[PDB]
Amino acid sequence: HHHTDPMVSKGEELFTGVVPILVELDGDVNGHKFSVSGEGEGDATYGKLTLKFICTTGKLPVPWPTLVTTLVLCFSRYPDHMKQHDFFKSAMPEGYVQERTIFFKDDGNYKTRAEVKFEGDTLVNRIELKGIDFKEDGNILGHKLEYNYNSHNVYIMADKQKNGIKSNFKIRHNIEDGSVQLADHYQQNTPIGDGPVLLPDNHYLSTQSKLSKDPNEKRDHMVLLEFVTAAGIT
Repeated sequence: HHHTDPMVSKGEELFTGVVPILVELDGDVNGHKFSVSGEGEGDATYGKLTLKFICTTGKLPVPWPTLVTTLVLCFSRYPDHMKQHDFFKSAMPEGYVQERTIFFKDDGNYKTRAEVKFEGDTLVNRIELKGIDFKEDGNILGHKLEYNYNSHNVYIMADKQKNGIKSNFKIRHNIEDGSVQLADHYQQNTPIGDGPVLLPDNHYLSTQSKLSKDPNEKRDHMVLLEFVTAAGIT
C-alpha cells in the first residue's frame, strides 16, 4: 500500500486484494492422458490460497498429492522488509514461466512447463506435464500415497544470467505403510516480458498445505488450502 520503491509498488498493487485463480493442466503419464481444472482465490496479504481441482477426464491416474507443487508462488506473503526480493510479483502482469523436473526416487519423473500470467483480472496457471518411466506397481501408479501433505521450506536463489530464479528441493510424500516417497524437485523461473524484474537475494519460502474433500462432489477432485511465507532475511 505504501513503498518507497515504485517498482515494488507496481507489483504489490496487482495483489492487494483477493485475486481469482484458474489452473489448467494437460498431462500424460506413461501414456495415461488426463486434464485437471482448478478454480479458487489467492490473498497474498496473508500468503493464502484456496483452490478446488477437478479431473475433467475421469479418474486421475496419479495421486493428487504428487501434483500439489505443480498445480502459484506469486501469492506468497513477503514481509515488508523483503518486498524488494519478490521476483514472482515483479514479473506480472506479463508473467513468468515455471519449469520443473521432478524425480520420484526409484520411480519415474515429471517434466512440467507452466505459464503464470494475468488474463484480465484472473491469474491463470497453464501447465503441461509429461511423466515417463513410472513403475506400474510403484507408489505413484499404484496409488499408495496418503492423502496429506507435509510442511516444507524451500530455498530460492537468483539466476542472474537468465534474469530469473532457481530452486532445488525435496518433497517427502507419506506412503500408506508409514514409509516415505521422496520427490526431488529442480525448478527454474524466467520472465515472459522483457521489462526489468526484481532479482532476489537468497531467501526461503515456508509452506504449509492442507488437503481435503468436498463431501457433495462426485468427480475426482482435491480441495487445497495453502499458506506460503517468505523468510530468512533479518
